[PDB]
Amino acid sequence: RGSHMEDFVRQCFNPMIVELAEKAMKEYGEDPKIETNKFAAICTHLEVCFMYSDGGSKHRFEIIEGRDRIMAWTVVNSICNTTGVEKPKFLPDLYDYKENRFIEIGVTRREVHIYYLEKANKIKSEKTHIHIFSFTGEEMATKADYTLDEESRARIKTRLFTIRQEMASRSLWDSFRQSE
Amino acid sequence: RGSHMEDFVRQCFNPMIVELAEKAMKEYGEDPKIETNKFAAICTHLEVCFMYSDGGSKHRFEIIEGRDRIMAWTVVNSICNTTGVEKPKFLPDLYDYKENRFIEIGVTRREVHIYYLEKANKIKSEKTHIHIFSFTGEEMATKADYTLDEESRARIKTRLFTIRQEMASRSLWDSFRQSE
Amino acid sequence: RGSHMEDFVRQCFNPMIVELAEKAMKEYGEDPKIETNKFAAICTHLEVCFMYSDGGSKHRFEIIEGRDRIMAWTVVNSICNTTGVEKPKFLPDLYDYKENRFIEIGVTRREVHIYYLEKANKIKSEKTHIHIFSFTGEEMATKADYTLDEESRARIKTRLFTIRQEMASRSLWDSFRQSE
Amino acid sequence: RGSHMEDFVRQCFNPMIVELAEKAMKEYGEDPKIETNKFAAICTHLEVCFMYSDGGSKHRFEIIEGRDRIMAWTVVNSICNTTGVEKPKFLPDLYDYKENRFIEIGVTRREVHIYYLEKANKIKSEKTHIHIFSFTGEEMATKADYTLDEESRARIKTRLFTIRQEMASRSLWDSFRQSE
Amino acid sequence: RGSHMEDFVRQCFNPMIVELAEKAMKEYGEDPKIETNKFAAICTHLEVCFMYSDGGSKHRFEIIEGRDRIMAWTVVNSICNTTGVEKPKFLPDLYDYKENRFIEIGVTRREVHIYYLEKANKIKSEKTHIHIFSFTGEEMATKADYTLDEESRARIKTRLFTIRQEMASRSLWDSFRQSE
Amino acid sequence: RGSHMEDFVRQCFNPMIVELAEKAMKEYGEDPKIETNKFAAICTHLEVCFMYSDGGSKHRFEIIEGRDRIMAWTVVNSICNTTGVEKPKFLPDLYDYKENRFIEIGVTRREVHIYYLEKANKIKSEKTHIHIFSFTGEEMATKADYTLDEESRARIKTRLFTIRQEMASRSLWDSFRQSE
Amino acid sequence: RGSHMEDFVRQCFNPMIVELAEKAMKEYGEDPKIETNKFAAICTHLEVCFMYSDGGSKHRFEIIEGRDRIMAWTVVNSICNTTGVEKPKFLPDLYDYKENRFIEIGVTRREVHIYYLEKANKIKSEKTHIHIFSFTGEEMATKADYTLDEESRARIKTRLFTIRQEMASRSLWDSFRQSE
Amino acid sequence: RGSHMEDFVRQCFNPMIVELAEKAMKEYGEDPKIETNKFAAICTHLEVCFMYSDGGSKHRFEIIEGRDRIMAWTVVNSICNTTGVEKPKFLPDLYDYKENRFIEIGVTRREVHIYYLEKANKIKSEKTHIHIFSFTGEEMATKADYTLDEESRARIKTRLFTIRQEMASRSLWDSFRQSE
Ligand SMILES: COc1cc(CCNC(=O)c2nc(-c3ccccc3C)[nH]c(=O)c2O)ccn1
Ligand SMILES: COc1cc(CCNC(=O)c2nc(-c3ccccc3C)[nH]c(=O)c2O)ccn1
Ligand SMILES: COc1cc(CCNC(=O)c2nc(-c3ccccc3C)[nH]c(=O)c2O)ccn1
Ligand SMILES: COc1cc(CCNC(=O)c2nc(-c3ccccc3C)[nH]c(=O)c2O)ccn1
Ligand SMILES: COc1cc(CCNC(=O)c2nc(-c3ccccc3C)[nH]c(=O)c2O)ccn1
Ligand SMILES: COc1cc(CCNC(=O)c2nc(-c3ccccc3C)[nH]c(=O)c2O)ccn1
Ligand SMILES: COc1cc(CCNC(=O)c2nc(-c3ccccc3C)[nH]c(=O)c2O)ccn1
Ligand SMILES: [Mn+2]
Ligand SMILES: [Mn+2]
Ligand SMILES: [Mn+2]
Ligand SMILES: [Mn+2]
Ligand SMILES: [Mn+2]
Ligand SMILES: [Mn+2]
Ligand SMILES: [Mn+2]
Ligand SMILES: [Mn+2]
Ligand SMILES: [Mn+2]
Ligand SMILES: [Mn+2]
Ligand SMILES: [Mn+2]
Ligand SMILES: [Mn+2]
Ligand SMILES: [Mn+2]
Ligand SMILES: [Mn+2]
Ligand SMILES: [Mn+2]
Ligand SMILES: [Mn+2]
Repeated sequence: RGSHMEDFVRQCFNPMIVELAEKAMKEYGEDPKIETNKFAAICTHLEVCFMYSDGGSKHRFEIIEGRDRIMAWTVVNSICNTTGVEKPKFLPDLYDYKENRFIEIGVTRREVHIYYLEKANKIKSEKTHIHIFSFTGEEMATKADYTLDEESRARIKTRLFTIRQEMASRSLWDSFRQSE
Repeated sequence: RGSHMEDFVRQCFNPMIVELAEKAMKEYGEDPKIETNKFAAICTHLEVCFMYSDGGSKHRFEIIEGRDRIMAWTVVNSICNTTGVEKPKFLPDLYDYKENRFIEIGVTRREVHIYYLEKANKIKSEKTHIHIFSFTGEEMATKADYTLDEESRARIKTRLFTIRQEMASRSLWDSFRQSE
Repeated sequence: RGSHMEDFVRQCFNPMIVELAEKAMKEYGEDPKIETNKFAAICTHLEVCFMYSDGGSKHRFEIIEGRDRIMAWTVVNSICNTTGVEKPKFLPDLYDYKENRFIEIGVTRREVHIYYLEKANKIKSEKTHIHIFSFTGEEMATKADYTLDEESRARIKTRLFTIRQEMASRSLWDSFRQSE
Repeated sequence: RGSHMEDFVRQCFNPMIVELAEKAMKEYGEDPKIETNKFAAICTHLEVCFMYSDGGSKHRFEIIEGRDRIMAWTVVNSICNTTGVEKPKFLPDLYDYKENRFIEIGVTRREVHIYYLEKANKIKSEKTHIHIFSFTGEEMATKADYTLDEESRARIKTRLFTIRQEMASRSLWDSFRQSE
Repeated sequence: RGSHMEDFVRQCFNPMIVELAEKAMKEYGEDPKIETNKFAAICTHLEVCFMYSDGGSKHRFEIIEGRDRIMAWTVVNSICNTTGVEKPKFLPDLYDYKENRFIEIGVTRREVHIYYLEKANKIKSEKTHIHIFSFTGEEMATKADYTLDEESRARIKTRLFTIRQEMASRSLWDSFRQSE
Repeated sequence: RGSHMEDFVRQCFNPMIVELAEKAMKEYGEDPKIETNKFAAICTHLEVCFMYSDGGSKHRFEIIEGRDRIMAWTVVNSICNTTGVEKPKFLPDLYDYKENRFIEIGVTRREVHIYYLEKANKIKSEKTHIHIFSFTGEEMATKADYTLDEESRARIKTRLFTIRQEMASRSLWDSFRQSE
Repeated sequence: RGSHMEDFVRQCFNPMIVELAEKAMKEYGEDPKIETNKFAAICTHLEVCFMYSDGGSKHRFEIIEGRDRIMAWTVVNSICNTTGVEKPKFLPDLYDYKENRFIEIGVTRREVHIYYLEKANKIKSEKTHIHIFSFTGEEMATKADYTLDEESRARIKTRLFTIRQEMASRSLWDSFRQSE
Repeated sequence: RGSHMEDFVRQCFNPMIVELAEKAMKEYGEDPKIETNKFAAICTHLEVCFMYSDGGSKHRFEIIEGRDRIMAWTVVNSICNTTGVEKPKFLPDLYDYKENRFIEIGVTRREVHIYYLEKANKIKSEKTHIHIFSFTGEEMATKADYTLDEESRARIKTRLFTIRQEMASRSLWDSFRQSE
């Protein structure tokens, strides 16, 4: 093809993030060269998940997102058959060994209130913790339990607003927002 | 030869783990290409020991397992002639500088209760701490003192159940369980 | 799934070869975990192509195989619009800057005579050079022009027979041969 | 040219520090080969900023100094539009996620009291924290809040006095002091 | 700013090429973020020079392009005061130790005949060899002496046409051609 | 020459430790090939100092030992002119930023009581803290303030007894002990 | 144990050479700590083989020595079933793709004439080329065909005499010579 | 001390060159901080020797310069007891396996004719080849046999004149020339 968004995504995100996002879309029958808005979203969600796991202790989180579907479900079964928690219907993003619960990370271009409403509607397993971030700097989690420290979450939202600025500077933000 | 277990072991474990396990069996007159079930067990026990030492403080543990028999006993003598603890009859796996005791790590495919019964029967030195893990997610230690934090131990059992799933997915689990 | 061939492929070939083969099959809607015979073939063809380009001078060959379909065709157009050769109907494997022709590399489990007959039947552009290798140690090229030196080609066939031996040692050769 | 200060700067500071300082001066139309005193000052200020961020927690500080003017302001806007603090008139050096304020780092060859008087006079945004260091071993911060621990600040001043000694040993300190 | 050409340049060329081009423009008071067409040209000319020096023997070429103006002239003086050749009026790109002459590399978007006419008009020192490349695949050198082997030059023009295709695929080729 | 001690020292200690010890002896007009007992002692003292600084916080210690005499004294002057402590008569080994004092590390083959008696007799500056270790597992520090945690010191003495065992295993311990 | 030869071997040879020699002896039920003379010989023979393969073209030699017995025989079968040469009775050291023959490398402490007499007596396959080196600087090969260039062989014998000097300098040469 | 020459030497030469030169002077009881002119000369002679060995084939030269006095003489004895050449009275710089002779490399600030006259007067062994270079671009060797190709020698003299220019640019050339 030849989109501005694709070149910006490769310039904005770490190369391993781009490769993992490409593998995730190709596993789900998606092309980064055509669905470039989803390409930027999957890269953003990937980085947010990794910065999230970077916060806290060393052995606190088990990273579910970023693995292939078979191995991700294998780790989920291992975590469930070990601690005793219920197997979630859909694949979560992380598992907290400190709080003993799965975490679903969300990144939205609209109000954080609407996304969780759809995220909580889909996620039937109420045990799975939900934590939403927005590109405007807002966040909200289940039971107001934000899991990480304030500084780690502040670093996440700062990065999100930086991605938003870089997108608007090259005039891809408008098409990126009205596409979720 | 040409066993499925040998190729799975090389694909499942870190290369340095495989090399250390090979050296340990060859030091005891064992061939990984024929005794592939023991090959997978020595790799599993090696990784569990290293994840165990990864938990806790930086200078907490001295790693006895993974060294050659002569150097491992040299470190054991050094630890004994320093702190003043009794020299164990058999080589332990770790030494805890925080609790001032040797640690014997066990990984079992049967009930954790039976192994320790044999492990405690062999280990005459009652000072040596014993900590057993199972592939089903169970654990138990001497005096109910589990040494590490809950998250580090939970990560160990999750990995053990993942190895069990990968083994059963390729139909090596049955021959691996009824072989201990 | 859980196939012996998949674990052998990951143990036999270089990791970057495995990743490039995975991307090539996923680009063509193929799963390495199910089509493990094709997984071993695409890895073998990939390595043969890279050893082939390793023979000769430094700037002799342009590597077409291993790139994504869009970039591979981009390099082919560049080579054609530069030297003046005709654009081949299908994607070749290499381009020889010394002989000024595209090269199609083939690896077969049957007689080398049959494959080229199908390869030359498909390849309408007679300018594209064809070079076939077999797992038994045979080779043959267009116009009896074998391009590389004898030692580089001998190293290629030696590797092919080593892959064949390792496959038969674990009893995957029979299913691999009667699958082409 | 051919100044002793330029060769000392390249020998005294880390290579990446020298490259970042060169880019900062060239961005502001300055030549390190002629303004060698400013070359040593920008390297010193750069290293002090990086040692400052090295103190404290992992996610505590966002490093503003060292980036290009456009990206530095992009991060500042991100931090402001996230936490809600006021946009400073001039570019600060760091942002504290723990104290929720921007930090302006200063390094002086005169009394620390005079510099801050000029630094606080320029910085209209009173929210921005100011922290001055001197080459004699003195320091002072806004509201007597020195942000970091005593050991991290002591390491900073020790390095500053070491740079001063190395400068005087080669007879560049006198021209470096009477040049601020 | 926010140009498509800038993100494509960072995605198309090697990172060290981009950094060297940035330093060359900033040394001459030029901004890559605004003069993005010149940004792509200086990166292209830089890579062509490095591929050119990559052809031939190990100690054949001395690379003049890519150094700062002071050090580049220092190497030119060294070469002149050693071999005895005349000092060129303007900075050349390479020096051939085999042919004992300086080389001026040119990359053009128009006919190679016009550029050399301007290049030979500017270069008063007739000893300096001139070698022009075009994005269409044409080349021509002084006295029809093309210095390198055919394969090394063919690789250069293939890369040039690949850059041209990638530019046209994202619709920057038209503005890049009508800008020389 | 050709001593067993020299080959054991190179096999027992880290290569950078050996190089730093060689530079220290050559700076004081000493040859490692002839004074091999001192070679083993300077390597042992070097490693103990580095393990000592490895204990505690990140910015706690400034490492004086291991630098050249001029730079070591330069750091000592920097520390003194910063904190305000008195300049010691002889070069110490470390500086504690937490306790604000210099540390003199000693390793002995005799009773720890005798060495400190000579160490405290030489060190006139009573502010400098003294910490002695022995190859038998004993330690003692000024004012019974052992600075580090018990685990870090236990790791130091364990290493010392391991060096003693390796020396006696090759029959260099007797000549090493009766040589201090 | 505690031998001077073992520490000298670890100090004299490259670490990977030492590891490969250890694996070769342990595969044949041999201990480097007790049979230290054989330890030095297997390291010497290993290095000579690798320097030998280092001479000549890039794809000239296939390295048989240094692999495990199963994989070494697998490569030998591949070479035989490819070129058509006869399978040797015992494992050779190299294969020459240029001369199409296996090479048996020998290193001796006695006269080169006696070793080959035993080497040629054992090696029934007359096709296998034999090339002997001595620690005194002598060499001789089958049919006076020395395979490599004079400089590569001269470098091999120079290294052999250097190992001999280092051995005699520490008084292990006498026990090493009267032990073959 | 604090000399301009010392900082220029560390900035001009590769770090390993500086370390090897420091070890050579300290082995001969010389201080780089005081004899900075000799410091620059030993670095220059070291680099010239390494560029000289870089010319030619892979196994052509054995590097004598840069080793410690004991190991350098050990290699010289090995070369003599192997090829059969006479042991030189003083340590040479290289050995040519192609021409079968030792090489003495010289770098001078005066006329190349005078140095060799002293070099040939000292070197009694007429077999040792002598090759002198100057900072003005002149060279001359024994029997007019310049050993290497013209391009490799031209690269050496170009580097020498570059070092001369950098020295004069900072006003150390005059004191460096009138000091030989
Ligand atoms: C939709 O196809 C996929 C599927 C996967 C595997 C699991 N996916 C997630 O877990 C996940 N997906 C999204 C997302 C992103 C873009 C468009 C729509 C959605 C719903 N957002 C999340 O927050 C999140 O956790 C990976 C990548 N793409
Ligand atoms: C049995 O030969 C060996 C010996 C060693 C050295 C010391 N071994 C242990 O310390 C150890 N061995 C086992 C184990 C594993 C497989 C079969 C039987 C046993 C008892 N399990 C442990 O938990 C454990 O600590 C290493 C490897 N193999
Ligand atoms: C078939 O889907 C693909 C397609 C590609 C891209 C281009 N492919 C080739 O160029 C190519 N393909 C084969 C091959 C391998 C397995 C089964 C059938 C065939 C015909 N053999 C070759 O020799 C060869 O050059 C890559 C991978 N898989
Ligand atoms: C003046 O041109 C520049 C500008 C920048 C970007 C932002 N600059 C700072 O933020 C900054 N500048 C100094 C400084 C240093 C030398 C002379 C005068 C001053 C005022 N001192 C600081 O403490 C400080 O934070 C970087 C480099 N040079
Ligand atoms: C014009 O400012 C500069 C100057 C330099 C230093 C030396 N420059 C060259 O040597 C050189 N410059 C060009 C070029 C590129 C874009 C626009 C105009 C020109 C004439 N083309 C070449 O072929 C070439 O050799 C580096 C970068 N920019
Ligand atoms: C003897 O046990 C082994 C066996 C192997 C595998 C194959 N061995 C050889 O190929 C080989 N062995 C020697 C050698 C060395 C010491 C003592 C006796 C001999 C005969 N010398 C060679 O030249 C040579 O090629 C490796 C190591 N040790
Ligand atoms: C003089 O002390 C040393 C000795 C060595 C070991 C062997 N030295 C040489 O081989 C050598 N020495 C010089 C040189 C350099 C400066 C002043 C005087 C001389 C004669 N010039 C050479 O060309 C040369 O080959 C290394 C370093 N310094
Ligand atoms: Mn997810
Ligand atoms: Mn999610
Ligand atoms: Mn054990
Ligand atoms: Mn155990
Ligand atoms: Mn193909
Ligand atoms: Mn093909
Ligand atoms: Mn600033
Ligand atoms: Mn500042
Ligand atoms: Mn130019
Ligand atoms: Mn040019
Ligand atoms: Mn000391
Ligand atoms: Mn001390
Ligand atoms: Mn052999
Ligand atoms: Mn042999
Ligand atoms: Mn010399
Ligand atoms: Mn010389």
